[PDB]
Amino acid sequence: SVLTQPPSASGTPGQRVTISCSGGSSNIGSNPVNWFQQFPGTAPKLLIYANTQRPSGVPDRFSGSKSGTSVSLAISGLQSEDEGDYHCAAWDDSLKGWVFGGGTKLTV
Amino acid sequence: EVLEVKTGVDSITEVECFLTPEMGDPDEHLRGFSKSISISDTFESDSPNRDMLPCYSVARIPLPNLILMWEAVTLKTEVIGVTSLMNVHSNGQATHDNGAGKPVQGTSFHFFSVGGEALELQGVLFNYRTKYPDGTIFPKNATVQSQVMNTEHKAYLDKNKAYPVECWVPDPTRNENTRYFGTLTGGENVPPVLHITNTATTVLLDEFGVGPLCKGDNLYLSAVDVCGMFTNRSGSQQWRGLSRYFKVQLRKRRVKN
Amino acid sequence: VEVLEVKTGVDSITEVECFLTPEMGDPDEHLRGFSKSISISDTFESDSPNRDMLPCYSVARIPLPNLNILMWEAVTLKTEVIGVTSLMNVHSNGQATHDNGAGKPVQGTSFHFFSVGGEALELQGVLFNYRTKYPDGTIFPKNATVQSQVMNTEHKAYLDKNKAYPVECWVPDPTRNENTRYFGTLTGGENVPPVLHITNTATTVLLDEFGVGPLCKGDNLYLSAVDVCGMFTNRSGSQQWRGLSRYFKVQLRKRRVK
Amino acid sequence: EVQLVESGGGLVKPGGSLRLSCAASGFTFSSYTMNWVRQAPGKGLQWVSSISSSSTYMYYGDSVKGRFTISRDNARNSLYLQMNSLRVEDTAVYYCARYAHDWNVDYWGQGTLVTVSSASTKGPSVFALGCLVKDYFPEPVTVSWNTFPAVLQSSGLYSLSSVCNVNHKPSNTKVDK
Repeated sequence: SVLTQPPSASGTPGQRVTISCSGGSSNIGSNPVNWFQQFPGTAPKLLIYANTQRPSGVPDRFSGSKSGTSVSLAISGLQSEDEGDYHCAAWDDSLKGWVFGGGTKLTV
Repeated sequence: EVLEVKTGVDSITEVECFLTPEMGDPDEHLRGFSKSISISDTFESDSPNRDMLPCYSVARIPLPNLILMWEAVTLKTEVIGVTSLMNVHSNGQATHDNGAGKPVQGTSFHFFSVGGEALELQGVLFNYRTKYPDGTIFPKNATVQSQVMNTEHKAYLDKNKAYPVECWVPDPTRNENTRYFGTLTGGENVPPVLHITNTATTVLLDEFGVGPLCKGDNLYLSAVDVCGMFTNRSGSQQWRGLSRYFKVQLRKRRVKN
Repeated sequence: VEVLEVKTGVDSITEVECFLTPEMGDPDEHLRGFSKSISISDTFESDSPNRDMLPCYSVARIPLPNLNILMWEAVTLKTEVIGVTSLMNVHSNGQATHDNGAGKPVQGTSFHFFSVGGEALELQGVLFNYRTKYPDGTIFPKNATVQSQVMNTEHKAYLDKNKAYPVECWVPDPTRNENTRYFGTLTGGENVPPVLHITNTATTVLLDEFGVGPLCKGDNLYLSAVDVCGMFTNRSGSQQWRGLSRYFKVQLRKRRVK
Repeated sequence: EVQLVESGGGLVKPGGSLRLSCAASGFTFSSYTMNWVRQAPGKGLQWVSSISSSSTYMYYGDSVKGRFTISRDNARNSLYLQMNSLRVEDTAVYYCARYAHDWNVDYWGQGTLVTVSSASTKGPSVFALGCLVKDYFPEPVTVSWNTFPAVLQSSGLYSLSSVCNVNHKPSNTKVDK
């Protein structure tokens, strides 16, 4: 009942980078994953919600996939303005709380 | 030659059973499914595996010994386990992002017969060059005429896991001694619509008030209930079947033989 | 013409029981019950379907036991479509509905029609497009005018020949057919799901408001039928009409006539 | 998966005769209509003849009506073309092709060369790093070492050069230099 995401990820500008988030039946199996984007010295902000959905203001480049207990975030058309920490979060039914991942620092 | 109905203290009896569906039964774990359906490389080379072919289900019920014969008078039938088709969470195909699984739906054959002898079958082929698989009883000596009508293809529904649904139908030129009812609804998106009730009786008497007469003190229940296809996560599709309940009222009819 | 009382006795009733096969266009030696894969005219003006793309009315003249003044009266009909289950064949080089999908089953535009008559079914011609050139070998409305598209009383004809009268330019003529009982239904639409009931328990009565059925002129009974079930969609997407045979069982009795 | 192999092609003189063979493996040959199509050197394709699965319907192109006869042996998995009254124009590589419903003509064989000429089967003569092949007829010539395309000289004899085991099946020539 922890969310496991790579501590770091990187890519060449224009590439597709993939950050994975792996959980269990108690969290990601039965509950949706939101992704939060965080630039140094600002708050987290909603990037993806409900595994695969963009709020208005998030480019088509940002996308998700869900397969059972694991989800991934896909940043396509990588740009320098995308350098930051990507936080994975989901409710856990057994812990009766929100679990997050470690965070993923995306370097370009 | 059918004489008058015997009445009195022990002139009536009841059969009540269920028939299971034979839909292909791929492996130890998939009873009531077919094997994930594949499509021939060419129109000419159609040859479905036996575990991809739903079959007519039949049941011979022995009646009390008795010239008197048992007359089947009324039927009640329904599909058993309709609610099971609400299972939209078992490795299905999400209809869309965060969608539930696509439920069992699509091409359906619901059929059931009550007979004093075996259901009599006529063969009709979608494609006469289809090679029906070793282990099934199929139309023999198929000609192009088999595709529309070919009187060679007669047969008795006398064996289970035997007669594929897609190449046999009740033979309307025979079956004097059977009452058969079926409906095909075709189409990939046809919604299942299954009614259940213990309040609906169907009468088995003909224009002359005679029901099927049970030759050899045997009653013959036949049924098919291909409900639709289960769509797996991959998109691969398996026919899914359900059991059919029968309750048949019978009475005694005097006969000269 | 004048209908007198029903003769009863030892030899007053008889039965016809046959099947009629579908003439769907029958491209080649291997595709009986199909049409040829449908193509579409270059222009509205140049519509000219090949004969093997045109389903046709099926007819059968049945000679009855000889009489004589007495005529055979058709009293009841039982009919059903033979081979409905064949439409579950979703594996014969069809069109996968989606990745790893089964084939798209036979579905779409359907005409199920059947008649019982003491003489030929009487047809009225109606044309979808009057400039449609019906192909050599079919009997079609002659002297087509634009009025042919809605109604043109010139276009009368008898369903007296098989593989002859295209379905799409002939209908039962409601101004005639006194001596026939006809029933049909068109369901149009590319996605219309086939719904075929079968049962040996359903009788249809052929008697009119005066308790007289069709009277068999020439000691002949005329069974007419069409059962275009839908289209088969090939792997390529190309579509062929698919037809099925119709069973008939007609009770007949003897009626005294002037 | 599916292979068709043609054979029987060679040199024959005008007015001559010749039987071609297609060997089908990989599929129920006995289930499919089968075709002969030919390709004259440098020109496009031209259909010759078709035969139904059960040999009920044979069809011929006009150019060979009355001279060629198609046949099949479903027990021997083989399609045949009987070519009588051969002409110079009939020179082509003859291909064997399957027709399947909705697919149409799909699989082809490798083709077999039929050359119709009054000219007779002239053998080659052999021999910078390599060996040369002078004045041979007809075209099909093999170069081995345990290569340019030929030229048609006005003499009616071909010549090709290679950069040895030379083979020319039509003249039984297998000379190693």
